[PDB]
Amino acid sequence: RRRKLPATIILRALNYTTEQILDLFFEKVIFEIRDNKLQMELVPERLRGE
Amino acid sequence: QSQLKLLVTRGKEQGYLTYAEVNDHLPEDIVDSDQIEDIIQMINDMGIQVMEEAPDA
Amino acid sequence: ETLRVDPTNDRLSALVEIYRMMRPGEPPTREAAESLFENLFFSEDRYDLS
Repeated sequence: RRRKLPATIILRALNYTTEQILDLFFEKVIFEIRDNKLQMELVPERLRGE
Repeated sequence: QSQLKLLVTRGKEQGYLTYAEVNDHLPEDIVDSDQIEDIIQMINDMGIQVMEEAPDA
Repeated sequence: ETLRVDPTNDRLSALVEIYRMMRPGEPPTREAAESLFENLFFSEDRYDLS
C-alpha cells in the first residue's frame, strides 16, 4: 500500500524482457511480406464486433 | 503543468476530500511527514482563491 | 498502455525503482535493490500465505 507503479515493472523485476511481457498477455498476429504485398493470418472468430 | 493540471482538474472538489489520491501523483521520494500539511491546508477553508495560491507557492 | 507509461526498461532499473519506492533515501545499489525485492514476495522469513 504505497504509491502506484506500472504493473509491468514487477514483470521486469522478475527478469522479463518487453517482448516476453507482450507474449504473456496478448495473442500475437503474424504478417508476411511476400510477392511485394501484405498478407495476414486471418482468424474468423477474432472478427467479432468490428 | 503535470502537478497543477492534475490537482486542479481532479479536485472538483473530490467530494469527501479524497486525500489518498493525488499524493501518489507526486514526484520525488515519498512517505514523508513534511508534504502532508501542505495539502490539507489548500483544499478547503479559503476555497477557490486558495487553489490559486497553491501553484504560485 | 501500461508499458507505454513505464520508465523502466530492464531488470536493474526496475529493482532500483522499486527500491526507491519502498525505501526512499539511501542510493540504490545492486545487492540492496535485489535482496529487498526478494524479501517481499520470494522469502519465507519476509513473506508467507501460511
